[PDB]
Amino acid sequence: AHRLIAKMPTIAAMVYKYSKGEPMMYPRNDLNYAENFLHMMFNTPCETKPISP
Amino acid sequence: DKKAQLIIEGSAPVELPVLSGTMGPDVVDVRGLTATGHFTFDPGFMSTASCESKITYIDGDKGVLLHRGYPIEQLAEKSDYLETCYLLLNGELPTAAQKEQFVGTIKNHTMVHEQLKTFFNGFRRDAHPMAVMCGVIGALSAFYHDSLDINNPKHREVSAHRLIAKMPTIAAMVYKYSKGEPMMYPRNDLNYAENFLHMMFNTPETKPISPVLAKAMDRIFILHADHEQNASTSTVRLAGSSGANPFACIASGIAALWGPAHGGANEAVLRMLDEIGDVSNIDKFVEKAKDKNDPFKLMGFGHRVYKNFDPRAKVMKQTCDEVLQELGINDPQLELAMKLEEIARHDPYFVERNLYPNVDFYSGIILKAIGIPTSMFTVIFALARTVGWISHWQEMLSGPYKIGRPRQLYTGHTQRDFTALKDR
Amino acid sequence: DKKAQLIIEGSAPVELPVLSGTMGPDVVDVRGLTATGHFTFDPGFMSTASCESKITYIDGDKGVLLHRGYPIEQLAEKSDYLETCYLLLNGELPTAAQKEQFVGTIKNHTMVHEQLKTFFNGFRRDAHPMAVMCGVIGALSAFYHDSLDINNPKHREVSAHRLIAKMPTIAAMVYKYSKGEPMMYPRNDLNYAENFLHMMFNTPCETKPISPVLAKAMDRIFILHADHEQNASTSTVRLAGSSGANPFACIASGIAALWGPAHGGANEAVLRMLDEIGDVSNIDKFVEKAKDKNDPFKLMGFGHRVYKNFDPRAKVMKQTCDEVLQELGINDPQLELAMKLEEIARHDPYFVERNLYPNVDFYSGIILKAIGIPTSMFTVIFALARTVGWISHWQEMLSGPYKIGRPRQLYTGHTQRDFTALKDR
Repeated sequence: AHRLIAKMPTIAAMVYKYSKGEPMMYPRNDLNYAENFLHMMFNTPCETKPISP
Repeated sequence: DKKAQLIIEGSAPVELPVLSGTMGPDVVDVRGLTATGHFTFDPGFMSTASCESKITYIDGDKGVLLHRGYPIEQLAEKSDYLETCYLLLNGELPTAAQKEQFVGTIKNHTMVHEQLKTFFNGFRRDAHPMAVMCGVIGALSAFYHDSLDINNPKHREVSAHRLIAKMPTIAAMVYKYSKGEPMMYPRNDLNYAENFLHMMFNTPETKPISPVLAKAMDRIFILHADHEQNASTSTVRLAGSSGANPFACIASGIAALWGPAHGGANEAVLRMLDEIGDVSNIDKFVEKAKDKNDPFKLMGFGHRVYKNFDPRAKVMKQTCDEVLQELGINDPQLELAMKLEEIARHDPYFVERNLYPNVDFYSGIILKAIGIPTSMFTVIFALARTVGWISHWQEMLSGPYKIGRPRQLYTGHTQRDFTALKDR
Repeated sequence: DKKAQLIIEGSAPVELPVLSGTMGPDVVDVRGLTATGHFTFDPGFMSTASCESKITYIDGDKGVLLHRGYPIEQLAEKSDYLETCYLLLNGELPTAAQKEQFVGTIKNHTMVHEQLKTFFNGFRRDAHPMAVMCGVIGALSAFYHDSLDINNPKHREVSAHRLIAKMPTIAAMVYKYSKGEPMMYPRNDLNYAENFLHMMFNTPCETKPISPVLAKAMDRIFILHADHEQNASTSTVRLAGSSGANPFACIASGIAALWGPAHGGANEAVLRMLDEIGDVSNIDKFVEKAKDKNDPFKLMGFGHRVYKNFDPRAKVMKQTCDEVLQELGINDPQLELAMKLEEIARHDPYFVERNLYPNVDFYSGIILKAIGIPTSMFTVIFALARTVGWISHWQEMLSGPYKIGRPRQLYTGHTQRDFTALKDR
């Protein structure tokens, strides 16, 4: 259950980043669940800017 | 207004309309010739005007090169590469608003589609950078083609932006690949030149870029932005006239530029310095050059167009001296080069022959000094010229063009029947 | 022998040497113009002769197209593609010995370097075949460059062979890739055309034999597209090559140019016409729709801008089409439609009098479709055939004394003006 709840966001992000043809992003332990998701979704290794609360 | 009578001696006289321009020479309209049953003969098109243009004007005798009316030396001294890009594309210099928006868009398109990474894996790491470029950006066609309406100016505009933005990223990938180092991504907090140098030399330690080197690079880009009609530029136009995809046309341009005759001066001047080897035997090779009988001649001295002086030369000298001020001329080949320069400038033979150290000599030295290998020199050229090519393509298409079928002079055999295997 | 006086009105008269050729019109040497401070003006170079050539001669008015003196119809009727390749490259037809050796070499170079397979994986499978070709053979440069001495005729020769041999294999790989099928290798026991069709349609699942009718039809299609004098693509190859550029790169430039709808999209156009018709039932509808001057609809693949009266290739192409459809048996309603449209066009007074005859492009489009090639590939087949022409024209100019082409322009832009700084705008 933990594995699923934890990985699903990372995978969902990978799908989006893949469709776009952008490089896939890794998670960050210093961001909460929602923040992390949005980071993995829209941020890049180009510029890692902070997420709107 | 004016007319020109052509009397062929065999045929009757024909009226050819002579057209003038904003500046430069007048031109004689020869489109009527095929009607009278003749062609003009022009190996290399050296006396034939392909088109109307209002992008870049050149007058070698006077030492004049100007983009949209602005002299190259002024742009190089004052503006930056992206401002010059805007000028070449849009026809006037930008406002702060126009500039902001343009730079923004260019920064938006800088990242390259991850699929392309696997493309490079189809090359040998020792493969020629220009071959890699020719292939890679030739393949970009496949990625930006389905939407692309060649006749829609919005599509032309976005295609130009895409090219200007991606070319540095790709050029960097070529270098990083040849080295066997991991390929670097762009950074929105760095300017064009800075970004290029970052992608080139930094790794996943990310140390800051020298403003001196960055500025020098930017100037090099400005000074190679466009150079009127030439092998590559005209190849882009000729290919493009069929209604061909822009990226493909640029790939044609790179193929043409790769040719040693078109873009290998930077390499040539370095091979000269290799041939010299040591400072100790500079005089030896100076006399060897001066010897009419000896195939040796100095490279990067004088110019076939800008006979008296190249307006870019001064600015390039400044930049070279400024770069070597920071780096220190550690290399003995660089030391050799600056001595050769000293000699050439303060020597009566070279002075009287108008054999001044040119843009290619200085730029070769700079690029080498700041760490670019000779193999890449032509890729840096291509990088800078891209904006010129696409600007000329944009102009051609924005006007009312025509496919473009060059004629020939037939000197082969007369019509003959098929000689059976027995006769041969 | 002859001279031509050019009077500019603004300037004093100038003497231009008028040069003649083995056949065709005379030419007026304008290289002296830049000395007098003028240029010629020629959008599209339609009245400007780029060079001397002895490869292909054309006279549209007379319906004449001949390679090395040999008419296209004779070559198409008698010789094969590789014999025609030898002709275009070497200047005369081969002996049995010369032929044997040439075919042998071509068969030696047919296999492609395994590294290139991974190149295709950098494309989308739905990507345009011509884009893929432009990229792939553009990358070949990297593989055959280090040895390659552009000035050495042996290197030129082997480069030409490599190209003529590999292009089919590559073209096949493009198709097999788009489909998502496994890419096929060549076979030394099959002739050029046979081999191509094998690589195209056969699988490692079942390697069944190739129709001699289809193979022969394909071969003739190749012959009839081998070279066509100076044109967008051919001249692009020459212009690029003039800088001393790698041959493979120059061919890549040619493919880029040919891709242009204007240069090489007639085969596609004629098919789009048949799509627009749709059914046989409404042929008459679209016939009148075409005849309507006011209506943007016009028939595609009928008549020709050069070969106004007749195309010498048309007859042989008709023969080939009828022969192919004899074997396959017009299963497709679009093919049925096409042959009816042909019947009409030929036996109709309007089209007869307008010289709107079914042309090489119409017939070849139908054939290629009938034998299974998708419309996307049509231009790749063109490129395949033309490769030999391009490299022959490249070989010719390089073998001659050449000067880096640097055309001129007519400046109609701003006049010298100072740089206004960013804060003054």
